[PDB]
Amino acid sequence: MYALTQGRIFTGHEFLDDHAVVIADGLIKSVCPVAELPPEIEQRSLNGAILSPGFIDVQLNGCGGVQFNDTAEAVSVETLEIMQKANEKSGCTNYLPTLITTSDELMKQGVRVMREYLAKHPNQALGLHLEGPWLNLVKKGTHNPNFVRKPDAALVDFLCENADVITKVTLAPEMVPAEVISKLANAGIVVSAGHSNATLKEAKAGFRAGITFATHLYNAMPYITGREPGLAGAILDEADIYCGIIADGLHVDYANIRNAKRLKGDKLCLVTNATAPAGANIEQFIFAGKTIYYRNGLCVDENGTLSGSSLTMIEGVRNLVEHCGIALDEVLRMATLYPARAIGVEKRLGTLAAGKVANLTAFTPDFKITKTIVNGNEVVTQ
Amino acid sequence: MYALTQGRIFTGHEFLDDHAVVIADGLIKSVCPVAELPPEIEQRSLNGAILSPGFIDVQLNGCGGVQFNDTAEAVSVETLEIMQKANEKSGCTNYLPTLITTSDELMKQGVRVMREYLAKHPNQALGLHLEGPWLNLVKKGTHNPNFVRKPDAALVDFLCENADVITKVTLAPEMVPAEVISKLANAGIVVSAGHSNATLKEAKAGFRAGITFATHLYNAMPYITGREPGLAGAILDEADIYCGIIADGLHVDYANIRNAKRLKGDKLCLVTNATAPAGANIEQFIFAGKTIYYRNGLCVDENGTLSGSSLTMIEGVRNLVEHCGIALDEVLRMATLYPARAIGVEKRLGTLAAGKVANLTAFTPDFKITKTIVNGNEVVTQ
Ligand SMILES: CP(=O)(O)N[C@@H]1[C@@H](O)[C@H](O)[C@@H](COP(=O)(O)O)O[C@@H]1O
Ligand SMILES: CP(=O)(O)N[C@@H]1[C@@H](O)[C@H](O)[C@@H](COP(=O)(O)O)O[C@@H]1O
Ligand SMILES: [Zn+2]
Ligand SMILES: [Zn+2]
Repeated sequence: MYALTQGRIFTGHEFLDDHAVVIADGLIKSVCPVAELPPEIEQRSLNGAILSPGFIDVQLNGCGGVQFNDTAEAVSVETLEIMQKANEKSGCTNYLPTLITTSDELMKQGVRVMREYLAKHPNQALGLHLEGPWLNLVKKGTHNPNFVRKPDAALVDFLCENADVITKVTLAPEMVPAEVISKLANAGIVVSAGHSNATLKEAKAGFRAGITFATHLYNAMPYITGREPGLAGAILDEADIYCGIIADGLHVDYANIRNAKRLKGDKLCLVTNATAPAGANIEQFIFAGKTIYYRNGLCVDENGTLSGSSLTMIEGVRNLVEHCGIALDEVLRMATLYPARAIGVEKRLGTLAAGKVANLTAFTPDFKITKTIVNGNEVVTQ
Repeated sequence: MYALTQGRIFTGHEFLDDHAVVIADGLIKSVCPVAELPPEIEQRSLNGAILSPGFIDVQLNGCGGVQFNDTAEAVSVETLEIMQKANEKSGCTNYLPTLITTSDELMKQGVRVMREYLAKHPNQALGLHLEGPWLNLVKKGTHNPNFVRKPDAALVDFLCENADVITKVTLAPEMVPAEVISKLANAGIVVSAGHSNATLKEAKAGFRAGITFATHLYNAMPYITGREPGLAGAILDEADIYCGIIADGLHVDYANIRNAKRLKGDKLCLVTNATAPAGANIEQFIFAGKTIYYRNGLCVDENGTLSGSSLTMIEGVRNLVEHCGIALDEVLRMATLYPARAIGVEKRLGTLAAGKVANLTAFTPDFKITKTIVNGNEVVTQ
């Protein structure tokens, strides 16, 4: 057992000074004044570093030089484990491996792989995020059109039956029957609107059917016009809908992120939507059946189409603070508590309180990771 | 002097019950509990109606069957007087006659006619609103393209010399040297961004140069995309910028109006941008050298291009309350206090307080005008 001391502790609700977090049995035992700490307990000094619950990334296609996409070879438990070690280097202790628009078979393997993974590693990769294939071609983005299709009773049923390892499914509401959304949500899956050209009216129908989240706000959505707010405008106008936003300063202009934060409040979540280049050093990689190039901080195919990002959660936190005028504590919530509540895991993750899983990360004022703790174990030490 | 009693009185800061507004010498003498009323003063009952500062419309091309545009014949003091009488019928006691993209000749005539009207009618038509001709053809809307032109140093200097009768000039910041903006602003003229295809970057440059207002948000502006917020996006992100919004449910979707209000706070002003059909009953009229038809409840030229509205201020107040979820008191401010502050006339108008000009309007809960008072005289009685 041990206690982390001498550092600013962010519980999710406030910053504490002169306190210590005692971690025992992979769980956070308590957070209280350092002066009430029993004697001889090994104290781990944070050395002034900020201590926060581990970041939670709800949209991640790949990182650490690998992708959990495209092939049966890459859609494996080993990939999941690799992506986890890479995330940890960036303070990210949890994520939703995201498998995009692909064949029925690859989706089934992804489900089997997720399930196998869960049995071996708890409180890490939390569950699958299936982005596709029920999208709108007009907003397919970098997805392979040969796989963008309409929903079948068989696939729909398979997902619902495997809801226990499927955290979320992103789909275009105007491309699927309301019944499909309701069925998925009733099974326990978070249904999110994304890669849609839906009008505001269509978007609202999707919300009423069971959609409670939206994938990477602005991206793969209609632009906003005076008379047609579209899905983006609808999400902004609907206080109950949570949503992710890629904060790399490349996918979305910081001004739109600021406007989005003001309008979404505690419902805006930080996501990386990263790819293999994130937390690694590579020049190119494969994605959506194409060759993607990492040229100038961008991940684009030969046609210049953005294909995911190379952003890490700690970099996202930093950008939101330095460029979007959002307080550190609020930014930390966008990367922890908010995404945790969006996917229903706040009872065990998202804050530094007694009983919660011991997943944390520590960084210095310059936003450099000094520690990362998974299930009470310090996997990163810098 | 006399007193208005028996009604809910909105001062611009609060709703008052059991109070009275005492009017003397065209000014509001006091707003106090009915118990402090001077002995034996005349008491005019509001019959339970709501009493408010008279509505101020900062963008109006025409109404009552006339237009303050297009021809040397129409640009007259008589038109201004006709428009004022029609406005009063819908609770609007003050407005800015808006002369759009036309020739140097007509503009100068507009300046002379305004000056002539001002020496004759105090506290009514406040001053000129020149919308154009330094706009972007991409966003000319219904404006005659043949007149959209670059800013001549001479014309600019002229406007500066006649700043005393020119309340506002709307221009596209990316089509004009920063100096033109600065000259006009320093001359006391409110410089507004409108009919522009400005990027967020070009818009901010405009604000730094002197722009403090934006004409009919969303309309004649770029749509909003993830990586290019454009002028509309920059306006929503800059708290210091005031802007008008056409609340007819026709020019801008109510969801966009709600998002804009949450982002602009006390900087969002209600405007009509109405034309001749407002407060009248016509099937067509001339505007921008074209025949405009009132089809399907819209003012459109033969090509379907929206060409102004047929909204009245009292109808706009109603729409904002019923379809935008904005409290009546806040909506009233959008039609009074806010626009008054935007054009710097709040020391004499915009609120019901001692010393302020006695311009007021009263209406029943169903938004029907019962009274309109200008300089202390009740000009509308219903
Ligand atoms: C794995 P993914 O989520 O599909 N990645 C998206 C791409 O498909 C889009 O092309 C890009 C731009 O979208 P845009 O609408 O052009 O802003 O945004 C994301 O990078
Ligand atoms: C007197 P005005 O201010 O010129 N009137 C504008 C028109 O020119 C535009 O065509 C219309 C639509 O603009 P839009 O960009 O299509 O929303 O909005 C206003 O009616
Ligand atoms: Zn996507
Ligand atoms: Zn206009």
